[PDB]
Amino acid sequence: TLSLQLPWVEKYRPQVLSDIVGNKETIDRLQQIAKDGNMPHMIISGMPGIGKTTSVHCLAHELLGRSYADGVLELNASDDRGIDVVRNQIKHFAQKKLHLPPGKHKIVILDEADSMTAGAQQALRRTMELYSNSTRFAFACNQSNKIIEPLQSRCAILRYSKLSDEDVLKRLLQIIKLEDVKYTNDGLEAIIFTAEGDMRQAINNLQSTVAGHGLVNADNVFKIVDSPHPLIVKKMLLASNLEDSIQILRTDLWKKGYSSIDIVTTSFRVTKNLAQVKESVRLEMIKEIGLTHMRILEGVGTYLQLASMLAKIHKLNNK
Amino acid sequence: MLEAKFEEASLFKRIIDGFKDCVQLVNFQCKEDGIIAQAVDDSRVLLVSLEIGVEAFQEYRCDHPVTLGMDLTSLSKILRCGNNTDTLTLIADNTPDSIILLFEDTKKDRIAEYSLKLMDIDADFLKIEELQYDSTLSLPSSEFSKIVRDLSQLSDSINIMITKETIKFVADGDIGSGSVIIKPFVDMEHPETSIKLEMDQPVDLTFGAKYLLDIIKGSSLSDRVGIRLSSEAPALFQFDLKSGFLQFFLAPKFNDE
Amino acid sequence: MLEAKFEEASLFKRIIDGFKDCVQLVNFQCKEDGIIAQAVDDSRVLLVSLEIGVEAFQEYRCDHPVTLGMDLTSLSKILRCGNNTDTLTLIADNTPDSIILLFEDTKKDRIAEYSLKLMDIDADFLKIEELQYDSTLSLPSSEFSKIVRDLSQLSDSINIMITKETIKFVADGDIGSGSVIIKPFVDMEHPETSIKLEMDQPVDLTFGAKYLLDIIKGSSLSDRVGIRLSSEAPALFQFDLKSGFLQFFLAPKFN
Amino acid sequence: MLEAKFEEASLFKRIIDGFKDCVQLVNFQCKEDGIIAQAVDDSRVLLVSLEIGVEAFQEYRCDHPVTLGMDLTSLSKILRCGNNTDTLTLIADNTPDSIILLFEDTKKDRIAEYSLKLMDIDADFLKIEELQYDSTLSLPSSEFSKIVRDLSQLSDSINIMITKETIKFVADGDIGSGSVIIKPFVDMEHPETSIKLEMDQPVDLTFGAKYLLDIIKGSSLSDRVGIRLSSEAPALFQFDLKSGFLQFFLAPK
DNA sequence: CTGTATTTA
DNA sequence: TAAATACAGACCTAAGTCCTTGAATGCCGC
DNA sequence: GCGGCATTCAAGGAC
Ligand SMILES: Nc1ncnc2c1ncn2[C@@H]1O[C@H](COP(=O)(O)OP(=O)(O)O)[C@@H](O)[C@H]1O
Ligand SMILES: [Mg+2]
Repeated sequence: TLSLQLPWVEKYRPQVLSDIVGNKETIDRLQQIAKDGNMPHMIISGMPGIGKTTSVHCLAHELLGRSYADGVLELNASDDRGIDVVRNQIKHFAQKKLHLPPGKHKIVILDEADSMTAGAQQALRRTMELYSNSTRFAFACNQSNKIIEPLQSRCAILRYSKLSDEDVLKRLLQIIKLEDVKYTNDGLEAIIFTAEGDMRQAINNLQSTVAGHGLVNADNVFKIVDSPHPLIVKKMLLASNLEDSIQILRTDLWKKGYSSIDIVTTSFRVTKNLAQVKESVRLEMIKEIGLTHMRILEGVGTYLQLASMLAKIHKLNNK
Repeated sequence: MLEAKFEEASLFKRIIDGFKDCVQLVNFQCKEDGIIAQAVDDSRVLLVSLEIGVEAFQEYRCDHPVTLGMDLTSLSKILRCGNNTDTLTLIADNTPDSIILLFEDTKKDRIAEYSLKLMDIDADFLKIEELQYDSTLSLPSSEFSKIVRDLSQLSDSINIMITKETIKFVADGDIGSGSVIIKPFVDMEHPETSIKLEMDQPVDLTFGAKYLLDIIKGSSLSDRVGIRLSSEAPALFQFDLKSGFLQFFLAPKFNDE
Repeated sequence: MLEAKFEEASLFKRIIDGFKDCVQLVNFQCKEDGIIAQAVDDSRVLLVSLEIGVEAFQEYRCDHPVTLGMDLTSLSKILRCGNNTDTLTLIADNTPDSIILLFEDTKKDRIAEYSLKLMDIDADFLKIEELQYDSTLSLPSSEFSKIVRDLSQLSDSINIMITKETIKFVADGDIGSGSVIIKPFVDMEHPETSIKLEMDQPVDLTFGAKYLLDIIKGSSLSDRVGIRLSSEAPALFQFDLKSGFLQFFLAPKFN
Repeated sequence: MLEAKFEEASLFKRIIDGFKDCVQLVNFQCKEDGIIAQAVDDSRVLLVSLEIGVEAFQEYRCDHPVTLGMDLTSLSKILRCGNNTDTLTLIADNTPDSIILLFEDTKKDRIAEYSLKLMDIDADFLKIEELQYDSTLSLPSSEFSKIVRDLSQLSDSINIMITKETIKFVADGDIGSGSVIIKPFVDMEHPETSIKLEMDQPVDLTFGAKYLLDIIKGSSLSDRVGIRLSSEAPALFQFDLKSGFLQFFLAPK
């Protein structure tokens, strides 16, 4: 081997706002903003792999044309979160003179904006206030709560949601058409099912399946990509008899190499997000799983503790 | 288009060094007469004015009065690269987005072309009206710089007292105080270190020590300082050039009761 | 038993100060022909290869090949314990352990005995690079260091371009841009000022600024540095010593 | 009243710089035959005792013992006003509130005036016991400071050995070891760089590196420094220029 | 939540 | 003088590391 | 003798 080829995430990364299959309303708003100009300050939030960084990148490209090189300051906020960075480099770029078309502005992209420190986040407010007529800020984060309220006060807020199955399927079919890949409907359904609304993860799984087996079929997908781990745990707690829950814990989880701490964390998360049972039952189950987790975190993590967890949950469900 | 050629780049290097620690962003206005630059301090307490005439350049060119918004830190970084024996050429094209600094060696053919991005400085053009003062003297820059450096170690406030043709510099701090008394004298064989003073009214002002240090940091463009006092007006601290000057307008303290 | 006796004690200090920031741990290979050393940066971006022959040593005795694994952050302090007019002596027993450094004055009578505990670096360092490059230039070390430190302020990436009798350093950053252009000239009145260039094919590639600043820290050894570039090959920055040389194989950035 | 016309401001500048980072606020006792200064660090390991006689001054006048409390940092900041061509004049009155320092130049048109406000500090009694010391060495101050700064890099504990008329400074750290060995030296051509040694019993002791680094700060006072070692008494570190002298009493562990 | 400051009825 | 709503009561310490960040220390360069 | 930069460390915050 001498070299590798570009991954389908990067090779088929959209370069225009039309190629994005995300939320139609916000994408159309971004297209209209790019067509008209006067882009306002914004923060885009959502879950990983739904088209947040790509959307802002294509928006900046379409807005600035050939002036992207000298009009876009793209920094990973987690990479550069120091208050000194905002004080010196961001400030100098904001005051920098640049002759631009009468509807376009310099764009500051702050990727992973949720990781910025408090000092830089507070220092950015006056920087974005005094140079708001020639410098525009677009934050890309996963949690809006990590950004201070005054920072959110001066900008538009774009909450991206999980991609629907139809959009992911359409993008996947477009990729297969552009790559000439042998596929099966069951394989694409499995890819979507294990994607859980993350387009990047779906694309990566599809590319890995093609490179490893060649045929996108459900059997191959489940062989190379395991089924979502929380679903087995959810089936495990919701068992009617203790024997079945013990069997799932033994075979699907313990004999497959899943660590005890992972199992207890997944059970905690599933019971937190569970909706089939009542509130009191859920809180009592979380109590028992938390006690077992406390036992595991001391290094007592074995199969006996998880067996006791399931037995005590089944006692709780036994009225 | 503008193409201004200096005699030594070190001259502009010292000019930029003189007023780089007080202001940060300066509008350089270029006209057929020369270059004028006025900048207000971030605290709006010390104003910096600078004039460089057409006779301070080896070659001068201007087709229209042009404004250049420059950051002094970046300018110092660019000018630090040059040496003492290079010709410095400032070049600006139409629709100025950046300024080119050419350093040309006279003994070799090596050329160093640097680029500096301009800044948008939304500052108003004000007029520095000249009015007759009450006291105007000239004393060597080095001595004044030494007095400021010794007196700043006690307090941040400096009282200037010109009375009875005596100059009194007072620094009243937390630990003791310091007083410097100067009597003007005319020394024949070198007038360079003489003190030429004209006093009409005895003036009592008070200034900030930090601004005084920022002003004396420019004690490399001349031998003496033209120091002009006024009781209701900011004082003028001037360093004369071959064809221009560097003035500092320093607003005094509040002379309460 | 390794026993080395230098001409001047500051020459080893000047050698080690070149490696002070770009290298942490080194494996000195001691043989009958001299001391060899090869090291890789923590980021594995530059490679340092030092060779000092028996000429630099006033005395030399190496019974068998020796491997001395040592840390530079301590040897720098140990050499800083000497003087400008001292002489240095390296002592190592049959089994490599606790290298001994002896500082002796020639004007007076003084003995400075220092010890350094060795460390076992498992990775071996014996690779040698012998390949023709597209361009070979030579310029004074002070001038090259001046350009590197002057253009490092503009950005973190410095592009070197070799074209027909033209040498270009470009540095484009956020505060502006800069370009230094030189021509190869021959100075008969002083030979250590002239700049030589032999090119086979034009080159254009970019390095990081901080690694260049670390390499130019070796300018205190030789007054002239050679710079060898090739396409898809590491760049060779060579300071020639009296008995050997020191070479940095520094790797460019991906385009 | 107190009127002390110094020979040069640089002399007092260096004498004050000798113990910058040792103590902060101390009281100088000024009496007719000279000025004494006693200070103790909070670690209770070093005693700084500075005696300056009348002969060290170009003019000295005082008729009543006085105590003058002051902070070292502000005093040094005041001395920064001095240059190489001005002389110091210290004026104190019967009511200690502020010392008046006058800088006098050869040209009578440049006269400087400054004031130093006194602070009140609880003084400590004098440690002037002359207990017998086993060994006595005398070595150049610059060389000694060089050895101290060299051995402080390896370990924080410097071992001093006076043994078989050999002087050994040992610094065994985690990265390695250090050993500087010197022999007695008498010179007839430069009577300032010599290694004088008078040994009665061999002396083995260990001292802190930071303490010795603080002591060697007074190397600007003298070209050579005299060290007296005892196994049961604090070691003495002595600098002197012509008549004014300074001692550090280090209590070994 | 109670309790208080502010605005408008 | 009542509706009508905002909206304020209050801020913890040991501990573990990692991170930032101001400021002092430290050294080299000039 | 300052001037400048780099390094280190302590104070607060977060989980
Ligand atoms: N709505 C979408 N339409 C098309 N491709 C998408 C979409 N969302 C994500 N992708 C793919 O995911 C890759 C990177 O996604 P990215 O936008 O960085 O995720 P995030 O939104 O978490 O930043 C891109 O190469 C892109 O092809
Ligand atoms: Mg992203």
